[PDB]
Amino acid sequence: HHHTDPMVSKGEELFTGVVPILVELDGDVNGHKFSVSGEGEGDATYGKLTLKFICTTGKLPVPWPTLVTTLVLCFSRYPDHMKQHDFFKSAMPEGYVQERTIFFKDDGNYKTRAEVKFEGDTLVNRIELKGIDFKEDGNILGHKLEYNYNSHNVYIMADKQKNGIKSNFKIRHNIEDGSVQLADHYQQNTPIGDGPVLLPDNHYLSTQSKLSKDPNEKRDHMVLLEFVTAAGIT
Repeated sequence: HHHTDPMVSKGEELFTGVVPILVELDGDVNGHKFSVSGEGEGDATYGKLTLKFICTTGKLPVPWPTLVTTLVLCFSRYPDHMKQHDFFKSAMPEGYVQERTIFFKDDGNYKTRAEVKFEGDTLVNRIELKGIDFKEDGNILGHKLEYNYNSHNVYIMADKQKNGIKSNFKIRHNIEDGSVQLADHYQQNTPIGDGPVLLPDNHYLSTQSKLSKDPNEKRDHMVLLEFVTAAGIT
C-alpha cells in the first residue's frame, strides 16, 4: 500500500486484494492422458490460497498429492522488509514461466512447463506435464500415497544470467505403510516480458498445505488450502 520503491509498488498493487485463480493442466503419464481444472482465490496479504481441482477426464491416474507443487508462488506473503526480493510479483502482469523436473526416487519423473500470467483480472496457471518411466506397481501408479501433505521450506536463489530464479528441493510424500516417497524437485523461473524484474537475494519460502474433500462432489477432485511465507532475511 505504501513503498518507497515504485517498482515494488507496481507489483504489490496487482495483489492487494483477493485475486481469482484458474489452473489448467494437460498431462500424460506413461501414456495415461488426463486434464485437471482448478478454480479458487489467492490473498497474498496473508500468503493464502484456496483452490478446488477437478479431473475433467475421469479418474486421475496419479495421486493428487504428487501434483500439489505443480498445480502459484506469486501469492506468497513477503514481509515488508523483503518486498524488494519478490521476483514472482515483479514479473506480472506479463508473467513468468515455471519449469520443473521432478524425480520420484526409484520411480519415474515429471517434466512440467507452466505459464503464470494475468488474463484480465484472473491469474491463470497453464501447465503441461509429461511423466515417463513410472513403475506400474510403484507408489505413484499404484496409488499408495496418503492423502496429506507435509510442511516444507524451500530455498530460492537468483539466476542472474537468465534474469530469473532457481530452486532445488525435496518433497517427502507419506506412503500408506508409514514409509516415505521422496520427490526431488529442480525448478527454474524466467520472465515472459522483457521489462526489468526484481532479482532476489537468497531467501526461503515456508509452506504449509492442507488437503481435503468436498463431501457433495462426485468427480475426482482435491480441495487445497495453502499458506506460503517468505523468510530468512533479518
